[PDB]
Amino acid sequence: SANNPWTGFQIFLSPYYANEVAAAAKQITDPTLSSKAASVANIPTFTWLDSVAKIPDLGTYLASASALGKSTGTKQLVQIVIYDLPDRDCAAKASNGEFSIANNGQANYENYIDQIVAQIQQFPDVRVVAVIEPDSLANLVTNLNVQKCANAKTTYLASVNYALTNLAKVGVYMYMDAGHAGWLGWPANLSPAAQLFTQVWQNAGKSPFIKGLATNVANYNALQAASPDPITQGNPNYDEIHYINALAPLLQQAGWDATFIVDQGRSGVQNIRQQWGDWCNIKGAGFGTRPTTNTGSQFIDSIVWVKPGGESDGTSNSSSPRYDSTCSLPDAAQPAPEAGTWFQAYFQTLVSAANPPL
Ligand SMILES: CO[C@@H]1O[C@H](CO)[C@@H](O[C@@H]2O[C@H](CO)[C@@H](S[C@@H]3O[C@H](CO)[C@@H](O[C@@H]4O[C@H](CO)[C@@H](O)[C@H](O)[C@H]4O)[C@H](O)[C@H]3O)[C@H](O)[C@H]2O)[C@H](O)[C@H]1O
Repeated sequence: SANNPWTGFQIFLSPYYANEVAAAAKQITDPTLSSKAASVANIPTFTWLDSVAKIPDLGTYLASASALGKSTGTKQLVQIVIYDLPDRDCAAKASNGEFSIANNGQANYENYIDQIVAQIQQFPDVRVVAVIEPDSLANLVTNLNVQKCANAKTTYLASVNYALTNLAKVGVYMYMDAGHAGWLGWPANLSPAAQLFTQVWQNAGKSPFIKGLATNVANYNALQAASPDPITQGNPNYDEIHYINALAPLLQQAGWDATFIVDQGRSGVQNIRQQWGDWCNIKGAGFGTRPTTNTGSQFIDSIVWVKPGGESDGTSNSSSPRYDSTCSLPDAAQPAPEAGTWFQAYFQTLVSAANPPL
């Protein structure tokens, strides 16, 4: 649409991912692949606020971006993921979310949002783009038969509402997570999804800062596939562009001219999954299209890298209290370390298999 949050801004590069990548490139023995790997630190990624412990880091990133913009004559943009719902990941076998509905989860989550808002408030010269709660609202479309999700529904809705309402007060541009083509892009899921996202947008006051939806976050789908991945049989929306082309008009009819961002950080290699639902450390993934507003679609503001490729999706150690057995499937790279920790072998393949090449 008229106002693309990225136009005219320089994206602040994550220092944490930069540290991980430089350390990783040092361990890659081939010199040429090593320099390819090091250049990944110059590719903008999203910073995940997956716990309250990450909020002080948000503060430093905002302050660093502010000073960088003044130093270089630019306007800076910081990319964040809001990811700390109580009873997080309600349909999963394991979750690493620190908050529970049973232990004041709503109030704890509000305080998490309040601390984030208090940081952002202090740096009005820095633009912020936030992905709102991956693996949350999409469960309320398809997974209400999961008892943990059914019992979490009112909390997910209330907490996402609190995030939208209060981050809007400090001008954050917001994209609600909306799964991917193999989750909500099934034609039969489109209208239920549109009805839910519209109701959430309405509850938060239809703020213009609620720009739309984020798709393929931490997943592996093509934006535009050469041919349908065999995992997609039965779904005519076999890539993200088909999904977005089908969902966007439904939102527009509800009065919400929604735009989209699409994760492609691990989409360089297609046809690597046995089943579409397999999401953990999928073996053979490559870095995909680098972030750009040259998206090829009226509905898509930016291709983005939301999930930082190289950080594990989960351990394959079945004795871990955080073990999700999805991470032991035949198409999951193994052995894999705990979620969020660096997975060096996986990063090296992401670099080697990058498409386009690095
Ligand atoms: C239809 O069923 C659903 O399918 C979707 C896939 O379409 C499943 O979603 C997957 O859910 C997993 C959780 O159950 C998460 S793993 C999750 O990843 C995040 C992102 O890495 C981890 O957290 C933070 O990441 C930061 C950056 O890496 C780190 O700084 C921090 O340390 C990490 O904690 C988190 O710990 C992991 O648990 C998948 O991303 C998602 O695809 C869904 O489960 C099905 O129900």
